[PDB]
Amino acid sequence: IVGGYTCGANTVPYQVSLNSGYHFCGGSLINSQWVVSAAHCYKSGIQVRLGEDNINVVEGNEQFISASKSIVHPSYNSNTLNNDIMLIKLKSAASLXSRVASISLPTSCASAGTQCLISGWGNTKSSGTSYPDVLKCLKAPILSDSSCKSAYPGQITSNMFCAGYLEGGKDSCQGDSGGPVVCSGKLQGIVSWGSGCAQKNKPGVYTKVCNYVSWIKQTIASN
Amino acid sequence: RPDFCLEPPYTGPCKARIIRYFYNAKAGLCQTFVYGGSRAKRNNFKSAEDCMRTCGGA
Ligand SMILES: [Ca+2]
Ligand SMILES: [Ca+2]
Ligand code: NA
Repeated sequence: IVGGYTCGANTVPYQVSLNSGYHFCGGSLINSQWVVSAAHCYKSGIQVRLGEDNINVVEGNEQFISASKSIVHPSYNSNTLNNDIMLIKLKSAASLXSRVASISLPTSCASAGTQCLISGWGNTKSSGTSYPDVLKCLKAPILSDSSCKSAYPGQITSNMFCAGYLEGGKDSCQGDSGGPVVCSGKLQGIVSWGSGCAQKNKPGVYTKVCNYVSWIKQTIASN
Repeated sequence: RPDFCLEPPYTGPCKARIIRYFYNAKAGLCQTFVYGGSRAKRNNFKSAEDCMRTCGGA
């Protein structure tokens, strides 16, 4: 997260870290046994880390649970990045309390201008490299489909949306993928891609979760 | 034809922080870099062994 702030220990209880020997992506806990992340975050031997703040130190509220299943959307396209969503089942049910909690799925899509909370352990620099120990947070608004398409000509599908600030300086970045974009208590987005990070006229692009609610519910229930 | 082993490492547009290997021609060795998760170019390997087998001596 570039241009954000320190969330505070366990203030984003649904935020999880995907670990494959090191942190490589984020994710969102939607129930005691399931996590939503990005399709491009599919990796072998995933271990989901819940209740995390400092990703490099054992603080006492962590729950490390291996992924028992990783279902990438059947229509995911690695070239266009369309349908960039993946569901991860936890090998054992996570112990839910205040520090580890699920985030509700949306009942409807969020409108342009809606303020949301984006979080993750990704790069905090637009130019250069600096990865945080603790979870970072960023308040950013949903941008119009028109502005999103203008920013990324011929790249925005109906399953993507832009969020951030056109002047640059505030955005999600490498290491944040798969993480949450929560608006009014609902998971509206999944950190997906963009042209660099926090660059002027290049807001972050996110998977539109509101288009997959029925698929998520049915897929979870059939696995 | 252009040697893909001589192309600079490509992170891509996706925002994951996946550690991959690329052949650094200037240094003459396979080095690590951050891959974003999709749209990988060919000078991108999952292990140092794969990188050396494919690009060693380039
Ligand atoms: Ca920790
Ligand atoms: Ca290296
Ligand atoms: Na802490």
